[PDB]
Amino acid sequence: HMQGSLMLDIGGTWLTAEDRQILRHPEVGGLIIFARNIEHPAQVRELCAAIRAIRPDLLLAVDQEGGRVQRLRQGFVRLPAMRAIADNPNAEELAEHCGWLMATEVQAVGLDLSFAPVLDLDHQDPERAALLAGAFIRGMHAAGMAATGKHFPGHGWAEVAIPEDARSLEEIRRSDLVPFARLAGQLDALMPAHVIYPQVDPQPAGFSRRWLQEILRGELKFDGVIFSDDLSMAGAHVVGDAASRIEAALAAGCDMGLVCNDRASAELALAALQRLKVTPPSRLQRMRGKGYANTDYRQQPRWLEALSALRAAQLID
Ligand SMILES: [Zn+2]
Repeated sequence: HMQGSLMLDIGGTWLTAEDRQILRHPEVGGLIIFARNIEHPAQVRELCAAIRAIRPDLLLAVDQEGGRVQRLRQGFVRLPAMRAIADNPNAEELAEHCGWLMATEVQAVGLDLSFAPVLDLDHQDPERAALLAGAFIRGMHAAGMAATGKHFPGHGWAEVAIPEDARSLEEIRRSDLVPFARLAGQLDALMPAHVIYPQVDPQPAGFSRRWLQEILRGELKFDGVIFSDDLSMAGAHVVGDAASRIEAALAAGCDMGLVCNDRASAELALAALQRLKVTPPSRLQRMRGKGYANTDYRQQPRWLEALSALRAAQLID
């Protein structure tokens, strides 16, 4: 009866028979790719095509995670870092161009969305930081891509258990919350922090009805997609299982559970969704990219004009 979906990953650069089978379950709604799955844009495009032949409705995401190493031969477009963009007189335009460039290439290789490091708002003048991230978001949207931020509500220092942050809500409100409050009406999706704020709630933000429903949906009026944090944590030696955690995440109001780097865990989370007979959240297809896969994107005028602006500003070449 209830609503939810799973986002998972694969181990390699091409699909296994096991991947093909698990992709057919309708409770699987997403796939994310990482460096280990990427050889070059051409192989990424062909991989996305193979997945869409199984499931045209999958949301396909690439995690950029602060640069993916060595896209040297026919690689992905190299974009300036946001700190370099900020120190220009036309930083807002340049951030727009960067978001449009990244989103245009990502969808040209058949993906729906990118998890971009500039939209990690708590691991980055903060009002100017919000302004430049908003401009990056306009570029992404102009290319037809939905924009994901993290980590709500914010915690960018250190902790091997799960971090706890002892600040009041009014102290969080006047600090880490401010980027989110400002981009909430512009972001299409958010990922929560793997942090407990005991002054506010005893559960991590990603399993807290109070963080997700009362502060985020209520106070911040956010109506986009809530991704869970990583419900597998493969290698961290946690106890509990991806199956109990995805139940906990959907209970709190997550739309889609992420189970990365642990196929065993993804299968347990999937069995959990099957028993629930979940159907996809009505929100979910907001993340579908309006762009399309193609190979001529680098010869288009808007692409060459975006690069010319970056170059005039001294940022590339
Ligand atoms: Zn963060």
